[PDB]
Amino acid sequence: QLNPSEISALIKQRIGDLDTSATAKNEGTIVMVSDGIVRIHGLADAMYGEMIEFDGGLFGMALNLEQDSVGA
Amino acid sequence: ELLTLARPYAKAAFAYASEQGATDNWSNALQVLSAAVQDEAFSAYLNRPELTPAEQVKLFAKVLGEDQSQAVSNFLTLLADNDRLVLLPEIAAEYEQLKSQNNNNVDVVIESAFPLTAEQEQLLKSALEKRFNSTVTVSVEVKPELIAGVVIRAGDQVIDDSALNKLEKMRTRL
Amino acid sequence: MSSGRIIQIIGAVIDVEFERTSVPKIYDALQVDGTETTLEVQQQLGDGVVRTIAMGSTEGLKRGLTVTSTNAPISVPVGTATLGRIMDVLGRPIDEAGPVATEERLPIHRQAPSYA
Amino acid sequence: SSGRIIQIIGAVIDVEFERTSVPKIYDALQVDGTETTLEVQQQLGDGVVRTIAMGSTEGLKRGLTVTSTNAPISVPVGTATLGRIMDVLGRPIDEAGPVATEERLPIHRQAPSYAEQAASTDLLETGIKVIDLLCPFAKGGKVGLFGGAGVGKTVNMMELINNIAKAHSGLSVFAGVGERTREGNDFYHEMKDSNVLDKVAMVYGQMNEPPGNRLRVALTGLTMAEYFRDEKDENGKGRDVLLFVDNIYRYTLAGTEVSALLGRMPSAVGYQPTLAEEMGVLQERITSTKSGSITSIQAVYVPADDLTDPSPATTFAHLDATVVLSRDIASSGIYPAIDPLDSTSRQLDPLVVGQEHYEIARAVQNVLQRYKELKDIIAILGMDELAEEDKLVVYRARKIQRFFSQPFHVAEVFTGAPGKLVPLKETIRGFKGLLAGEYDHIPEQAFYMVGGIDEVIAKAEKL
Ligand SMILES: Nc1ncnc2c1ncn2[C@@H]1O[C@H](COP(=O)(O)OP(=O)(O)O)[C@@H](O)[C@H]1O
Ligand SMILES: [Mg+2]
Repeated sequence: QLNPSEISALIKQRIGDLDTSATAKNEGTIVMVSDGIVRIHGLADAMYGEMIEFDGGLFGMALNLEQDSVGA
Repeated sequence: ELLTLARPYAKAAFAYASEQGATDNWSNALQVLSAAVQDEAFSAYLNRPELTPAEQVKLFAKVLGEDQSQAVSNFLTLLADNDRLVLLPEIAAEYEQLKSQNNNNVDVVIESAFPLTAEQEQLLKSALEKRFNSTVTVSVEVKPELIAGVVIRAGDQVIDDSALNKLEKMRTRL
Repeated sequence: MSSGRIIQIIGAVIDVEFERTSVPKIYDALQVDGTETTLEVQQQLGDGVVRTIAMGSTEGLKRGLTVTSTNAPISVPVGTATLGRIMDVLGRPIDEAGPVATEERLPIHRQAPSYA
Repeated sequence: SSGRIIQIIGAVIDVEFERTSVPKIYDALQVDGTETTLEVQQQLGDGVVRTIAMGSTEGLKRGLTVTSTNAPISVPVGTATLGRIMDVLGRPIDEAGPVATEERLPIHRQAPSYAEQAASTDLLETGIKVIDLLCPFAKGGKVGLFGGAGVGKTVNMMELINNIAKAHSGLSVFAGVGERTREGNDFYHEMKDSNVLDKVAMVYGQMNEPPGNRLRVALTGLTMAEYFRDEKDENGKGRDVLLFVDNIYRYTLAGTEVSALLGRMPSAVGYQPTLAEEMGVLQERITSTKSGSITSIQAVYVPADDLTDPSPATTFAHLDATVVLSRDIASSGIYPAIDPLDSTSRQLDPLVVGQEHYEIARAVQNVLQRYKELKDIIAILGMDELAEEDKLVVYRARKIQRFFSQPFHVAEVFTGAPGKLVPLKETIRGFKGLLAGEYDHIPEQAFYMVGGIDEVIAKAEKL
């Protein structure tokens, strides 16, 4: 009944906005800012050491690709 | 580490449920919540950085449907503030263990080399009652990897009479 | 809203929690409602929390106290009216000779002149 | 089955597999889309392993599928690796084509047991005055060349190769561990200009590569040497094997860089807590056993000219003869810069080198020590406050210090003078005379950059 319970959850919560349309794999949201180092959330396709461009035209270098957050 | 951090929440939940006489409802709710948080898509939609704890509690209320109450809502709100929502499955496991212990019911698993019929299972159930519990929940499991014999697992206690005899004799040979 | 509340005090380091939409920039100056005390933002810890350094004594400050923001770094008075006066870091007269007579302010955190 | 990447922190990837098919501790994994190869280091549980990368980690996503090989890193061995340049994974990088062998051996292996420990003392004459007189070598023993940055470890090693390997009848292995690529190219072209390229096998994980390459590189270099040692040709005996390593310190340095990333508390200075063990595991495979003998030469870097640093201070216990270079001597113009008071060897005892040689060496060291002690008084006070014996000792000690200088066969590029090769008997005879006082009438400038004692007299007469 555990897998049927999971299916019941999938029914009660319909699709969840398609997870905000897969949350747009090439997207993020700044979480922490300190001393020129920031942490971004949700850059699923962030490749190690690539250029991340923010909203003002700046650029960043990804340093840590952790399980849930991307340092820069 | 995860099990250590789940002691107080599980103990408090069990104490409240036992004092309110609603242990079954909390057990069902906790299993549902553990299954929900185990899901990948739901967890991804839950850890969105825009959500306040109230939003997460409301989302849990929506997915849970009925069986919710002020008690479960308050419990989830308290969990969300400290960001301990991720460790719900350990809380559920601890709660189930405490409920089984309070009812004097222990779980056993009987693993054999051949499928068992009714009389052997009943005989073993009667034998294990000499551990002086309320009941045993025997979950039989066949293993062709073994050759013969039955191994019973009760918590951390195991009783072996199977092919492990061969390894025990091998060590004594060498 | 810009207003937020204090949630932690450790000596001279005070934390403030804003709602997640209105977290202020780094080096913004915050004013504590009901008292005279200016806090400077040092880093953003996420989830609407901001860690600040207090400019003055912190005794008598308690948690859950409303704090308002200025949306700009510390501003000081400039001009010819500042000649012959004594001022603290926040740009206030400590020579006991009345308020500074100028109107022009500037932020104290600005970029160094470029190469060109 | 196959797993996927969930973190990338510098050179330390980590993968999540199924609960059933987790790999072993030193298995090898291959990223599907690329050529990066991973080696498991830790096993974090819950179907997660933590590996390091044998290549560059630029442009790696999270979620790339990873497949396992269920076997450690395997390198080719045999005679097909002779005269070839190879990388960490044993892939040819000299563009001569693939290696023509089928043999394989894992690079992770236990040291030989204590039962199979054959230790011999058969002297080896290198033709260098200070090395022969003070710290003699032994065929089958481990040697080290301690020294700072730029005091001449590599030049001394290339000199010892010239005096031994060219006349050596037996194979060799050169393993560069984090060094200049220019030096590797120069060595390759020097061997190829001569005809002794068919007697060496080269492994180069150099100083421009990620720490994964520099870490597990010496292991391949001596994996080949182990096979060369433990080999028998029918109607033939075992082959004597040389082994030259360059800056074995870089092996531990590359382990320090990935220490914190593996989740360990730092040790005394900055080193990993497993420094001594991870040095011993490597150093215990270099010994020589009942079948075959491995003569080893190792240059060991010394950080910040500090012989107390944990890694050089840990390496001392693993060597038979320790040659310590000094920056002061090199800055004084004396080459080689070998310090005569820190160089030692287990082979310097009367029962091995004879009574006369031992007495000469001890007398030389005593004279140098007394001069080192007098050096402080003659600075504050004058040279004329001392007695006559002390002045005589000072003059003799300066002459001795000069006489240890020598023009190498490979150093004629820097200076221009041709090299010299001094037999042991000439060194002993010269130093006996110099201690007896026979040469008190020779100016000390005649003992500088010369061979045997006859060149000293000839140069004195020319002056
Ligand atoms: N035997 C020697 N006699 C005179 N000069 C030397 C001698 N060996 C090295 N030098 C010089 O001293 C330096 C030695 O550096 P090198 O042997 O190449 O490597 P390392 O950095 O390990 O000391 C070089 O500049 C070399 O020209
Ligand atoms: Mg060097």
